[PDB]
Amino acid sequence: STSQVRQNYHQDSEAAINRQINLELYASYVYLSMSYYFDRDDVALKNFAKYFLHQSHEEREHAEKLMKLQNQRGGRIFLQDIQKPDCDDWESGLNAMECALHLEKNVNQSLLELHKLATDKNDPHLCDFIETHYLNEQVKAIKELGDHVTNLRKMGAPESGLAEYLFDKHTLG
Amino acid sequence: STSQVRQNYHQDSEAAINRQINLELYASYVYLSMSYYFDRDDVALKNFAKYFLHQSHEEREHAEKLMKLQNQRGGRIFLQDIQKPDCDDWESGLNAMECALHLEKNVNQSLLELHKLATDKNDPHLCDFIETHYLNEQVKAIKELGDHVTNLRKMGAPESGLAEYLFDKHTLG
Amino acid sequence: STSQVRQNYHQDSEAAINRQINLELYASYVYLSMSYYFDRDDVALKNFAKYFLHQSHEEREHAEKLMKLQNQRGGRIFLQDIQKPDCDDWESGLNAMECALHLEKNVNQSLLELHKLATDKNDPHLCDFIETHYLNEQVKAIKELGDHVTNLRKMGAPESGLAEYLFDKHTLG
Amino acid sequence: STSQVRQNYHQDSEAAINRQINLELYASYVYLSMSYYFDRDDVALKNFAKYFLHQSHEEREHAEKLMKLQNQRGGRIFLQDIQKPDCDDWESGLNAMECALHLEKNVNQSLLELHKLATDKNDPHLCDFIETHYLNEQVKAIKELGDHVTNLRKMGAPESGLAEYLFDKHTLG
Amino acid sequence: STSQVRQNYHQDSEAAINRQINLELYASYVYLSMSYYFDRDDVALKNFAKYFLHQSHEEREHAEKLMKLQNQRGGRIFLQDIQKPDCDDWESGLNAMECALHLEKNVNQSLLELHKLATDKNDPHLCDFIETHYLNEQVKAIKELGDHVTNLRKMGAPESGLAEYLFDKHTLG
Amino acid sequence: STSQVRQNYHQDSEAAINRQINLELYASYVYLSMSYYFDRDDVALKNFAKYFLHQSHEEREHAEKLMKLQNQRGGRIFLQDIQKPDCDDWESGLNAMECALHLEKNVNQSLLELHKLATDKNDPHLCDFIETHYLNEQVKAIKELGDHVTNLRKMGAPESGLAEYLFDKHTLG
Ligand SMILES: [Mg+2]
Ligand SMILES: [Mg+2]
Ligand code: NA
Ligand code: NA
Ligand code: NA
Ligand code: NA
Ligand code: NA
Ligand code: NA
Repeated sequence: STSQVRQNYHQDSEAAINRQINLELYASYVYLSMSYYFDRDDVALKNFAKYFLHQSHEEREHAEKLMKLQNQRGGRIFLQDIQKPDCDDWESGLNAMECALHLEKNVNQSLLELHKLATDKNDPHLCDFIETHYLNEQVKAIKELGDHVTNLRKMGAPESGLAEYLFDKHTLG
Repeated sequence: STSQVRQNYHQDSEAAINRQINLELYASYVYLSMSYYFDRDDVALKNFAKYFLHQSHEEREHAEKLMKLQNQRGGRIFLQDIQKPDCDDWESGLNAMECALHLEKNVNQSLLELHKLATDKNDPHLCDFIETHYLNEQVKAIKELGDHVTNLRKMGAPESGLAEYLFDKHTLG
Repeated sequence: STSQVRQNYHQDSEAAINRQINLELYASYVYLSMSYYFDRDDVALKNFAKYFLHQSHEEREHAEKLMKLQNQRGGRIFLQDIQKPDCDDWESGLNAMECALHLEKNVNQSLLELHKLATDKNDPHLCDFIETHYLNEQVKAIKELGDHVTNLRKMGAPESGLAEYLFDKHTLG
Repeated sequence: STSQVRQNYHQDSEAAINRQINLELYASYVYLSMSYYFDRDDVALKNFAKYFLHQSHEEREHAEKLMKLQNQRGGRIFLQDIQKPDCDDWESGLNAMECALHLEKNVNQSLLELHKLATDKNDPHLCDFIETHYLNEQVKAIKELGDHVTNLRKMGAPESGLAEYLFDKHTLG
Repeated sequence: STSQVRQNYHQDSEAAINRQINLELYASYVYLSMSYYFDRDDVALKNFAKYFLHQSHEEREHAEKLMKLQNQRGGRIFLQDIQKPDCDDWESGLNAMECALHLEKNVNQSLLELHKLATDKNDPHLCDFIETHYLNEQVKAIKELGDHVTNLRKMGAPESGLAEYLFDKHTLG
Repeated sequence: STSQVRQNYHQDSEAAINRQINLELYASYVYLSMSYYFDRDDVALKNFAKYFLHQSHEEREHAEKLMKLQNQRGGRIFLQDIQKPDCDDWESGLNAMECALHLEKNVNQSLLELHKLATDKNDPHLCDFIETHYLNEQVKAIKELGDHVTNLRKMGAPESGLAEYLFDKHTLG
């Protein structure tokens, strides 16, 4: 039953990787929803839409890299349903950025727990995989989203549609 | 409540588009599963894996184009859960190709029903959208998959692992 | 007696590095033997030979990088005899690939023990050296060898000399 | 009070980063002093001066990267006075190189303690930041300085002004 | 005791140069603090940050040129502690620009006193050094900062976060 | 049992080739030891290290060419243990060069005996292989090492660390 390549790869780590794959696919779907919200004719913030579509594709890439990891270690991928995002209508550029920040922090928390598990199972390859490919990416993403939220708020979002317009132009464009 | 851009776009068409979006996202996820099945160390068919990953990304592109359509017409996207694929283990190159063929034919059937609905609602824009972007693509995909299945079977798949090996090299590589 | 550069470098880590150097040199020599086995006129698999010669040189590079590490930390290299490989005749492409897989897993196990020792001695530089330069390399090498073994077996190696011939051409060539 | 981006970043780590920033700025200032010592008309070792000025600028870069880290994690930078270096007159090329070696080892010790703290607080992002950007840099710097000191001593520094002259020309030039 | 190169270089001028070196290093450190204030996630004015970092590096260059002068004339550099800046939190883009203006005017006043001293000691080389490299630079810097402050105030800084946002984009970007 | 390609290739020649392969691998390992001796922080002669590493790789190439010969003639390679070098610490640039000279002369003596054996067995292919690829190489290597030893001695090695320093720079650099 054991893969010929498997070495020092605990069942708990394999299961946690499968959960992280699902979470990354979920994040990609959340960002897809946000993108096309901003593509609505009654929202019409093209650069918000582009920003979130880029994030969606990046999240898909993260999921695929985890799947590649799983196969590299000799674990077996078990996919689950990708739940629909919590919202259909993201209300505003600022609200979407705040939800993105919350999402990225949740993903980061899951990654930190994954690292803790790897450490407990003395899986240095897994630990360094997470460190190299995920944790700094997450820190950067959180910092960027926080900067965006700060700017929107200082500009007067979401009540100032001019605020969101100019942010779309000058920051995201 | 009605979008300022909406014109000659029936509620039934909007709902059918939302269903097609979900179906395309589902197909993308199926192909993703197949790709990483072939990436397993105990399967190890790199070009099968590449082929199905390409298909996965293409299906995502199809879904996004439908979302763009929905917004263009002034309908509203409502996302649903993306169900996990029917299999974790796709058994063989031939079996995966046959399942892909079945999937593509199901997608085609859904597209044909969408066209029929558009026609019944006298929505020529929608009809020609489907015709231009989807129906021929589907016909081509089905023909290609049928050709692949035919070749694998004639070569002796799935019992001839040499068969699948050489198909991976010479057709998909 | 203590090197002017030495800092946070335990005697046990220094000794373990010397053992790893010997192991890497041993692996290089094993791969050299395999390469020239496939260079025999009665075996005559040029691409197997090339593959294993490449691996031999890579293993030498790994050993030299460990020697460089040893000097960087202010430890002292102590070389030992390089034992001859366990076989003169590697029997088949498949058998050689399986022995290579076993060898790479043994090297990986030694690296994991080295990492555990470094961690126990709170030597983060050493830990990250191992993580960055060795562990992922090992995981990749094991995955690649497992893929090769899987393909050869599915093709019908080692009884199908046609199998090995075509693998030599299409995978290793 | 808590930054919107802050996650898994302990107050003790934040304080330790602020201390490391100060230490890096101090090291930059030490190297600046050494550089301009060698720029004196009665010392006149241009390549020593260039070497230490380069080191000064590199140390400033290290400090700024730590400040960037601090902001990325949502900690707050608190700057302190930069103490003047211990010497105005560095006596000789050899003496300056030895003091540089001592300084680099002190910086390394502080980094190791920072890593230990990060580990104790289960801050893998911080650990890997230190590992990736600082620890190997330090090991290299210490090895290089030790090599320089060894060469100067073997050449006959500091009594052989010819020794320092030729080292300036051939190693540092 | 007297340097072989020293000619027409009064002890008072040497001491005043040492004081100016310290002041330039202090200004560099002030600008560094301001830069990383604007790098905070809750401030998030990237172009303010870049502007002040550039100023910090320029101030370092000014200090190093004074050190070079000191050695050229045969004076001896005596470094002092670099005091921490007066603020940790610079409150706003406008407030930081006003503090920068005040700082630059203080530096200018010190330079003017240095010139007066040089003149009194009949040190035309020193006078022209100051004139050529420092005084016009200061005048320009003060004029630029005054222009910035004027614009921010007219735009509605610091209460209009939109004001600072657009200034960051259009003037400093 | 006899290889299909074997012609005019005596068992004694085959055995002597296997011994020469081992000797070449041994020489490679000796040079590797010397290289990393000079890489020590307390020796720190980078160009000595580079010179000996180059020699190590060249010796490995010689061994591989002999293995290729063995297979070309239809003999069978039998590898033996590679003994560790006689020294861990090579004491000085001059001492290492003298040991290298002794080693190269021993290798040359073995080659001359190999040629004599080939001649006695009327194996002109083997004789000319040795002549073309090995004997002149050896003569050159011995002459070069003798020149190096002569220069070091005249310069005052090994007591003059300046001597070795300048030789490292000007001859080996
Ligand atoms: Mg074929
Ligand atoms: Mg790491
Ligand atoms: Na992600
Ligand atoms: Na499709
Ligand atoms: Na290795
Ligand atoms: Na540093
Ligand atoms: Na200045
Ligand atoms: Na040789």
